[PDB]
Amino acid sequence: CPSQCSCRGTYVDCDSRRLASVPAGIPTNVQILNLYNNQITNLEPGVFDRLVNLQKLYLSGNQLQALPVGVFDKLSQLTFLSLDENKLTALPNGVFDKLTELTYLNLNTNQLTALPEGVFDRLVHLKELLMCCNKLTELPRGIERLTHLTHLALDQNQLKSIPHGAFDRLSSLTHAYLFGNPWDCECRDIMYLRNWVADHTSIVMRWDGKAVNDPDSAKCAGTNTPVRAVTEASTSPSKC
Ligand SMILES: CC(=O)N[C@@H]1[C@@H](O)[C@H](O[C@@H]2O[C@H](CO)[C@H](O)[C@H](O)[C@H]2O[C@@H]2O[C@@H](C)[C@@H](O)[C@@H](O)[C@@H]2O)[C@@H](CO)O[C@H]1O
Repeated sequence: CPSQCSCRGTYVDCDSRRLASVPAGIPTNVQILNLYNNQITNLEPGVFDRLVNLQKLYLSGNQLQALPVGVFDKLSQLTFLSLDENKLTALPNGVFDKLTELTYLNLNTNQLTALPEGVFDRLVHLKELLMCCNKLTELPRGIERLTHLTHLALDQNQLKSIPHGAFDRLSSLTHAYLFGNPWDCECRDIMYLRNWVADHTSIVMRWDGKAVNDPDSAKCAGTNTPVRAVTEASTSPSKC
């Protein structure tokens, strides 16, 4: 066990300990590594490579701007990965490709403007995908294939519409967060999202410290009228 952390079995608790780097003594038997709420600013190239039994990795609440290429590649058992509340400005190509068992991925509250091509394509088992509070300007391509999703968080980005049909195979969704985006309701491309929200009112959620059902929380930029109240005649294909 690392000097400044506490280990109970295969649980290594390094949370809330003002760590400026990943600590040296992490046991090879670790299954849950909790590094939440520290001041870690980078990961060294092969830091997790020996931690082959990891199931859950909490990197929430740190100061990461980037990740080393291949940093998660040896974590073949990983099911849970949180990277929320860092300041990631990009992800390396293929960063999640080896994480075949992942069911939970949290990228909330970073500085992402775009994701690598096909970044989620290998994550066939994903049930929860959270990427609120970034600077995304379009829906990451490939999300439409993630048919086992129950939770999808896209709130508080810079999204203006959703590509036609993108949510149609996501038939297991129970929680979809869409608020806080500048939806472009003047453009006729908004109509798919309008129709989809209106057809799925019970799963669209806002966040009052917790999930709250509210289909009107997806709102039009400028007017702050509900997206589902948009009429086709109020839109034009020449305003896109
Ligand atoms: C690893 C983990 O559980 N992290 C939690 C975050 O995912 C939570 O963020 C909130 O997540 C929901 C979707 O599940 C939604 O995207 C919320 O908008 C999001 O909250 C945002 O981020 C928070 C830190 C606040 O800034 C909030 O005002 C934002 O709207 C947070 C919720 O506190 O808890 C983490 O533990």
